[PDB]
Amino acid sequence: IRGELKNCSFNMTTELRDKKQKVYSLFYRLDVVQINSNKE
Amino acid sequence: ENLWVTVYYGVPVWKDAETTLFCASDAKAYETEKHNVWATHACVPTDPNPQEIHLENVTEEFNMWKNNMVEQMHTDIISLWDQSLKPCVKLTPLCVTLQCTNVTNNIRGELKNCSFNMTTELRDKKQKVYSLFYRLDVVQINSNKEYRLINCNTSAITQACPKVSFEPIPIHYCAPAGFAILKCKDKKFNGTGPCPSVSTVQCTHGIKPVVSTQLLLNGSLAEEEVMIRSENITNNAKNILVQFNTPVQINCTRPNNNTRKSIRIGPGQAFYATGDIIGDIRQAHCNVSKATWNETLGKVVKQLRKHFGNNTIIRFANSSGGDLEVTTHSFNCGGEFFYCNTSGLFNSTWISNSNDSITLPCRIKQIINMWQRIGQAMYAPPIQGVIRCVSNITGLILTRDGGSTNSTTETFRPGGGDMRDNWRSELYKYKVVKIEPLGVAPTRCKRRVVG
Amino acid sequence: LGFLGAAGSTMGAASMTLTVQARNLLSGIVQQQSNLLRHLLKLTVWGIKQLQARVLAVERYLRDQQLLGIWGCSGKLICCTNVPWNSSWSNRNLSEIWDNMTWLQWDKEISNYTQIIYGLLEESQNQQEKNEQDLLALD
Ligand SMILES: *[C@@H]1O[C@H](CO)[C@@H](O[C@@H]2O[C@H](CO)[C@@H](O[C@@H]3O[C@H](CO[C@H]4O[C@H](CO[C@H]5O[C@H](CO)[C@@H](O)[C@H](O)[C@@H]5O)[C@@H](O)[C@H](O[C@H]5O[C@H](CO)[C@@H](O)[C@H](O)[C@@H]5O)[C@@H]4O)[C@@H](O)[C@H](O[C@H]4O[C@H](CO)[C@@H](O)[C@H](O)[C@@H]4O)[C@@H]3O)[C@H](O)[C@H]2NC(C)=O)[C@H](O)[C@H]1NC(C)=O
Ligand SMILES: *[C@@H]1O[C@H](CO)[C@@H](O[C@@H]2O[C@H](CO)[C@@H](O[C@@H]3O[C@H](CO[C@H]4O[C@H](CO[C@H]5O[C@H](CO)[C@@H](O)[C@H](O)[C@@H]5O)[C@@H](O)[C@H](O[C@H]5O[C@H](CO[C@H]6O[C@H](CO)[C@@H](O)[C@H](O)[C@@H]6O)[C@@H](O)[C@H](O)[C@@H]5O)[C@@H]4O)[C@@H](O)[C@H](O)[C@@H]3O)[C@H](O)[C@H]2NC(C)=O)[C@H](O)[C@H]1NC(C)=O
Ligand SMILES: *[C@@H]1O[C@H](CO)[C@@H](O[C@@H]2O[C@H](CO)[C@@H](O[C@@H]3O[C@H](CO[C@H]4O[C@H](CO[C@H]5O[C@H](CO)[C@@H](O)[C@H](O)[C@@H]5O)[C@@H](O)[C@H](O)[C@@H]4O)[C@@H](O)[C@H](O[C@H]4O[C@H](CO)[C@@H](O)[C@H](O)[C@@H]4O)[C@@H]3O)[C@H](O)[C@H]2NC(C)=O)[C@H](O)[C@H]1NC(C)=O
Ligand SMILES: *[C@@H]1O[C@H](CO)[C@@H](O[C@@H]2O[C@H](CO)[C@@H](O[C@@H]3O[C@H](CO[C@H]4O[C@H](CO)[C@@H](O)[C@H](O)[C@@H]4O)[C@@H](O)[C@H](O[C@H]4O[C@H](CO)[C@@H](O)[C@H](O)[C@@H]4O)[C@@H]3O)[C@H](O)[C@H]2NC(C)=O)[C@H](O)[C@H]1NC(C)=O
Ligand SMILES: *[C@@H]1O[C@H](CO)[C@@H](O[C@@H]2O[C@H](CO)[C@@H](O[C@@H]3O[C@H](CO[C@H]4O[C@H](CO[C@H]5O[C@H](CO)[C@@H](O)[C@H](O)[C@@H]5O)[C@@H](O)[C@H](O)[C@@H]4O)[C@@H](O)[C@H](O)[C@@H]3O)[C@H](O)[C@H]2NC(C)=O)[C@H](O)[C@H]1NC(C)=O
Ligand SMILES: *[C@@H]1O[C@H](CO)[C@@H](O[C@@H]2O[C@H](CO)[C@@H](O[C@@H]3O[C@H](CO[C@H]4O[C@H](CO[C@H]5O[C@H](CO)[C@@H](O)[C@H](O)[C@@H]5O)[C@@H](O)[C@H](O)[C@@H]4O)[C@@H](O)[C@H](O)[C@@H]3O)[C@H](O)[C@H]2NC(C)=O)[C@H](O)[C@H]1NC(C)=O
Ligand SMILES: *[C@@H]1O[C@H](CO)[C@@H](O[C@@H]2O[C@H](CO)[C@@H](O[C@@H]3O[C@H](CO[C@H]4O[C@H](CO[C@H]5O[C@H](CO)[C@@H](O)[C@H](O)[C@@H]5O)[C@@H](O)[C@H](O)[C@@H]4O)[C@@H](O)[C@H](O)[C@@H]3O)[C@H](O)[C@H]2NC(C)=O)[C@H](O)[C@H]1NC(C)=O
Ligand SMILES: *[C@@H]1O[C@H](CO)[C@@H](O[C@@H]2O[C@H](CO)[C@@H](O[C@@H]3O[C@H](CO)[C@@H](O)[C@H](O[C@H]4O[C@H](CO)[C@@H](O)[C@H](O)[C@@H]4O)[C@@H]3O)[C@H](O)[C@H]2NC(C)=O)[C@H](O)[C@H]1NC(C)=O
Ligand SMILES: *[C@@H]1O[C@H](CO)[C@@H](O[C@@H]2O[C@H](CO)[C@@H](O[C@@H]3O[C@H](CO[C@H]4O[C@H](CO)[C@@H](O)[C@H](O)[C@@H]4O)[C@@H](O)[C@H](O)[C@@H]3O)[C@H](O)[C@H]2NC(C)=O)[C@H](O)[C@H]1NC(C)=O
Ligand SMILES: *[C@@H]1O[C@H](CO)[C@@H](O[C@@H]2O[C@H](CO)[C@@H](O[C@@H]3O[C@H](CO)[C@@H](O)[C@H](O)[C@@H]3O)[C@H](O)[C@H]2NC(C)=O)[C@H](O)[C@H]1NC(C)=O
Ligand SMILES: *[C@@H]1O[C@H](CO)[C@@H](O)[C@H](O)[C@H]1NC(C)=O
Repeated sequence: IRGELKNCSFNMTTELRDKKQKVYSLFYRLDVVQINSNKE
Repeated sequence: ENLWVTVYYGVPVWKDAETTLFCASDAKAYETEKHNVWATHACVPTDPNPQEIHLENVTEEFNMWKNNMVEQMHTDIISLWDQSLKPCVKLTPLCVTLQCTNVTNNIRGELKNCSFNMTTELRDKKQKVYSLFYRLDVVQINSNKEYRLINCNTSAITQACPKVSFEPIPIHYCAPAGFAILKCKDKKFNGTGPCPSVSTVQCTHGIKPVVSTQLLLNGSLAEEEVMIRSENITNNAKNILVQFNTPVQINCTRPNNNTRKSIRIGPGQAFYATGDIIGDIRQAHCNVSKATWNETLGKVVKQLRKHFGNNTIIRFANSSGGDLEVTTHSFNCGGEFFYCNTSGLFNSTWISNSNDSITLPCRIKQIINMWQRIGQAMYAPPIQGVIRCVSNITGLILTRDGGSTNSTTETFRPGGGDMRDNWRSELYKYKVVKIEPLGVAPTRCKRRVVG
Repeated sequence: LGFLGAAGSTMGAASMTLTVQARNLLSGIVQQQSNLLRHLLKLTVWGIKQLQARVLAVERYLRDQQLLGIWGCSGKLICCTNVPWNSSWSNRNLSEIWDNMTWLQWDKEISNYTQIIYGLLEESQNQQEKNEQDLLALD
């Protein structure tokens, strides 16, 4: 601006329990659902 | 001649086959201290009487490299080790950023004082406590140094149980009904071949699962001069087992006075950290009678003479390539795992026909996953108090001289690359067979005519 | 004597003893009635190897003992049969085998057609012989 997968960013534990890491991942529809501007 | 067939039940004949064997040992740990990692809480008790028969006239052929009792041994120990760690405290919370410092350079430094942040009994709150760790078990990340456990990068971690003995005790392998184990009673037994003196003992001798590297401990030795066994001599590549006739005594001891610091990480679970050391820092060591060692190393080159280019030059070098934990004489002792520098024993070379005692430097590791097992590693808690081991050294492991195409000389450096060969040093003489009691033979004999 | 004590001696000697092998075939001191007697999970690796070894113990004993029952030889240790010996099996003579081959060697000499002998064995001694009552059981 054809859309059935979504580019997901989220916050996830790493190797060390202390630190965290943010990485992207793609997921198919219906495997994920909204909660309640920026979709969640 | 009207020869008739006749049946015979109980005929002494057997064919080479390998079935499942089982454990046997008498009164060992029992009440005072039990929970052995190998004998479990119960093994089938061994009979006080051992049955050995000197099979006459028989010349059965043995094979110690194609024998499956050593492979049954290997997969049993692995499954036995993992069963003795599965129900214990997992140390997943131990993966945090570690800020560590040296100790008393006094501006000598091989351990580090680690401060780090760790969960407590209540999940909500956190706690900061110190702990000491050996070198190499931790590594830096990128003014104030920052460290991380070497295993948190790779696989998970689980603490060894606090009251578990890692001491090797004799485990007996014995056959199932209709089976028998054949013993090579021939003293000289070059590699493997037809053994003239066979016995059909129901149960092997006392076999100790001595987890050792490069050099074997508490093993069996035949009476003749040191034996040399290779699956194939001259295939420079295949490793070499060595049986002595008289074992050398090597004693090892860790002078560090470790204090026990138990810190809970949640409920019931308690991590056993190295406390604060008492006394001046002393490196761990191994003593070898230099007098006793010089002759044992000599008898081998005499036996090796008739197997490698007759009279020529035989040298001994330090391990040669490889990783730090497989090229040193690794082993367990009292619960802490030693890694001793063997370069001091394989440096001399002799050819053409109160007392001083060699000592070996040793470092200690608390993080281990043995048998090249990348599945899950374990943390050995520090043993509170004094450490001293005193075990005979009975076997050896050697390797290549590269690929010298013919030429001038041969060198053999140690390389305990695999663990299953350690038990092959104890199982060279055994092999199990399947009894077939059904035999048919002709004789001029027939039963009643009508019936 | 002893278990397999005559394994290397001539076939005539193994014919003479034989029980010592047959006796120590099913039960063993090694099994020793299991249990520790004198942690509370017996799922250990040892219990798996033992029980699977106690099974193949009687599984191999009963597989061979079932053969003795279908030949009319169940009650005894050595029984004669009504199957004539076929010369294609061995050309050697009466005293030539029992005094010169030893059993260990003999099992390798018949292992080719050993199963064929077993087939003929069920027939002449128990398929016909146990049937022969038809005429003689009552007239
Ligand atoms: C190759 O083989 C060799 C030889 O077997 C082997 O080396 C042995 O290794 C094992 C461990 O793997 C050693 O066993 C350990 O010994 C620890 C230290 O104590 C030892 O010596 C004690 C000396 O006692 C005498 O003197 C005292 C006073 O000093 C006196 O009271 C006694 O009466 C006696 O005269 C000895 O007593 C002790 O063991 C017995 O007796 C004590 C009580 O006296 C009893 O508590 C023990 O249970 C046992 O019945 C022992 O021999 C010992 O600490 C350790 O663990 C035990 O104690 C700790 C301490 O807290 C407990 O937490 C734990 O629960 C245990 O109870 C263990 O017993 C053994 O000594 C080595 N060699 C010898 C001499 O046999 C090699 O390891 C093998 N190769 C390899 C692969 O390593
Ligand atoms: C691995 O790492 C771990 C890391 O934790 C190591 O464990 C740590 O080991 C260190 C060793 O130094 C311990 O430090 C000790 O702290 C205790 C408790 O703190 C009280 O005393 C402090 C005194 O000041 C220190 O530093 C000055 C600097 O010159 C020295 O002169 C002095 O001797 C001390 O070492 C106080 O600051 C503190 O404050 C409150 O009380 C004071 C009481 O009066 C003290 O200070 C006045 C001056 O104000 C002095 O005149 C008087 O003599 C006295 O010293 C008060 O004045 C102040 O206003 C406050 O009210 C505490 O009272 C000290 O007693 C020890 O001397 C030492 O410094 C760490 O505590 C310890 N870690 C933990 C868990 O706490 C571990 O050792 C290492 N591995 C090894 C090798 O074991
Ligand atoms: C590695 O480190 C550890 C930890 O320090 C060492 O373990 C201790 O080492 C010391 C020295 O080698 C040993 O010797 C002495 O033990 C004496 C007995 O204490 C025990 O029993 C006491 C019973 O009553 C005794 O003490 C009271 C006073 O409280 C007296 O009135 C009475 O007559 C008895 O003598 C218990 O109360 C006590 O808890 C112990 O269980 C100690 O009294 C003695 O203390 C002296 O030295 C101390 C430093 O070690 C010092 O702090 C004191 O002020 C005092 O000067 C000393 O401890 C211990 O037996 C030993 N065990 C323990 C558990 O402490 C270990 O030895 C070391 N390895 C090496 C290389 O030695
Ligand atoms: C390093 O090597 C040295 C030298 O071998 C060892 O010192 C020997 O240690 C061994 C065992 O640790 C001792 O060996 C044996 O002691 C027996 C004890 O007597 C009887 O009772 C016990 C317990 O019931 C039985 O197990 C045993 O069979 C006996 O009935 C002796 O009797 C043994 O001697 C003779 O008979 C046995 C019976 O089969 C034979 O197997 C022997 O070969 C032998 O003919 C035997 O001596 C021994 O006493 C110690 N000294 C010597 C000089 O050998 C170190 O212990 C060893 N260290 C390690 C851990 O490897
Ligand atoms: C991953 O985990 C994080 C932390 O737990 C979750 O929280 C969000 O993380 C993002 C970053 O990915 C935060 O957004 C960033 O905020 C930066 C600074 O925040 C502070 O100031 C904000 C206002 O911005 C002013 O100041 C900054 C200073 O750099 C200036 O650059 C601006 O121009 C403004 O003047 C405040 O709103 C905030 O509270 C702080 O005070 C900012 O610099 C970055 O540009 C970016 O906006 C975000 O604030 C975190 N919290 C929230 C509300 O989500 C995160 O959700 C987890 N995973 C996800 C879903 O991303
Ligand atoms: C353990 O878990 C903690 C928390 O998750 C990890 O984070 C560090 O924790 C340490 C304490 O061990 C923090 O250091 C301390 O900070 C105190 C106050 O911090 C605030 O002010 C700082 C600046 O100091 C000024 O104000 C203080 C107020 O007391 C005055 O005393 C000073 O003189 C200064 O005027 C700021 O930098 C900070 O952001 C706060 O606003 C301070 O009083 C103590 O002396 C001490 O410095 C540390 O800040 C935490 N964060 C960081 C950056 O590491 C910790 O890493 C985990 N484990 C480890 C590795 O220790
Ligand atoms: C039970 O009865 C079976 C038959 O049903 C017997 O089976 C025989 O087993 C032997 C040994 O395992 C077989 O020997 C073969 O050895 C091969 C290597 O050398 C062979 O060939 C050489 C040259 O071959 C020429 O001539 C032969 C003659 O037969 C021809 O077959 C070839 O085609 C060529 O023209 C010979 O010089 C040499 O002696 C060998 O024969 C190897 O490659 C084979 O895999 C095999 O092992 C033999 O072939 C089997 N039977 C037949 C007839 O083929 C068994 O031994 C009997 N057991 C007892 C103990 O009674
Ligand atoms: C293989 O073995 C040979 C010996 O068979 C060995 O060669 C010897 O090495 C040692 C140690 O490096 C040498 O000893 C040194 O000699 C020099 C003078 O040449 C001295 O200055 C040294 O003294 C210092 O270090 C000592 C400890 O090493 C301290 O005790 C002392 O106070 C000094 O600080 C030391 O004495 C020795 O000269 C050679 N040669 C012989 C014939 O002994 C070789 O190194 C071994 N190789 C390996 C890799 O094992
Ligand atoms: C343990 O002792 C065993 C008993 O001696 C060893 O077994 C012997 O192993 C050798 C090699 O595997 C067997 O065969 C040998 O072959 C060589 C090669 O012969 C050919 O080349 C020579 C010249 O190089 C030529 O002269 C010949 O004509 C051939 O062309 C022969 O030289 C030997 O004489 C021999 O035949 C043996 O047969 C075998 N002996 C037996 C039957 O037991 C065993 O290798 C030793 N080592 C181990 C680890 O077990
Ligand atoms: C291993 O450490 C032990 C001590 O814990 C050392 O053992 C001792 O070795 C000396 C060597 O001279 C022995 O001395 C003599 O022993 C004989 C008997 O063999 C005795 O008749 C003499 O009177 C004298 O004591 C000492 O006995 C021995 N101690 C024991 C009980 O074994 C050992 O030497 C160390 N290993 C090495 C590498 O030397
Ligand atoms: C033995 O039996 C085989 C197979 O039926 C046959 O070929 C052979 O001629 C027989 N020999 C004799 C005469 O017993």
